[PDB]
Amino acid sequence: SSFSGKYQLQSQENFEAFMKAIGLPEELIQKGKDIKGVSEIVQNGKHFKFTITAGSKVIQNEFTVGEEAEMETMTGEKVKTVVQLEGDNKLVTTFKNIKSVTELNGDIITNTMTLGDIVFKRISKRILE
Amino acid sequence: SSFSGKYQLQSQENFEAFMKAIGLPEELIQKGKDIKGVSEIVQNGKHFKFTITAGSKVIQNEFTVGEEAEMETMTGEKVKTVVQLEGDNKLVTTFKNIKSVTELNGDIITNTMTLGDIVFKRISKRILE
Ligand SMILES: CCCCCCCCCCCCCCCC(=O)O
Ligand SMILES: CCCCCCCCCCCCCCCC(=O)O
Repeated sequence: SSFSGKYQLQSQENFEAFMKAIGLPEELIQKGKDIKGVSEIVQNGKHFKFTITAGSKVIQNEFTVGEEAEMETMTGEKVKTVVQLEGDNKLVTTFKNIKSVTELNGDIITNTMTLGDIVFKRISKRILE
Repeated sequence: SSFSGKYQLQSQENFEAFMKAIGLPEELIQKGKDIKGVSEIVQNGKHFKFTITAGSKVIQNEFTVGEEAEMETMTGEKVKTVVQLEGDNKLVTTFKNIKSVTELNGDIITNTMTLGDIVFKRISKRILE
């Protein structure tokens, strides 16, 4: 129903392989690969505000689903894309050669980003406030 | 008694002036100044683990009070210093020309970092799980 919450990273797969594939320096990969931080989502209807802890970087993006928005990626590149809401619990987008799916089930968010034959998956759990 | 917990930044004063004085790139100052993230402390006796969201960076430091420690600063430089306990609820350290005081008051943490005539102050609040 609502994505709003603070989510602590529980586990992830292929962080290093994904970050190497998009061109992140090995120095940043090693610094960030073991960080299990907190991301925050605020949802207001179709409007989303994301404060994402991704490795050693914090990225803050804002978008209305269905509208073109400029979003900052891991590389610092700002891409223009459209994020769609599928059902009430799935955010779907594609930028460059990456497909990203953000799925909420109960208190668990599963983020799956596919780049070629690399599937980068993050599992995070809502902090019960 | 215990600093352990997750803390969300509530307010801060003089971020830009402090970050300019320590030489952070202007582009990182502008993107980080409005981020209100979550920092995590894990305390075991005199041993501390910090995962700090500071602007658009995540910094992870460990140390034991009273023992010389190597700590990463906001600029990425590693400094060697000793963190002291003043009372039971204040952590105090000096490095370079900066004095840092971290004070716990119930669910509120206040971090005060003095550099010459600039006082950079962060107030955060415990996330109640
Ligand atoms: C498409 C813009 C974001 C770019 C950053 C990519 C790094 C992974 C992003 C996943 C965050 C999705 C929100 C769920 C919580 C989390 O996994 O932190
Ligand atoms: C002593 C250098 C540590 C890294 C420098 C980053 C500047 C901000 C440090 C403040 C963090 C103190 C912990 C309280 C929680 C918080 O304010 O995020």
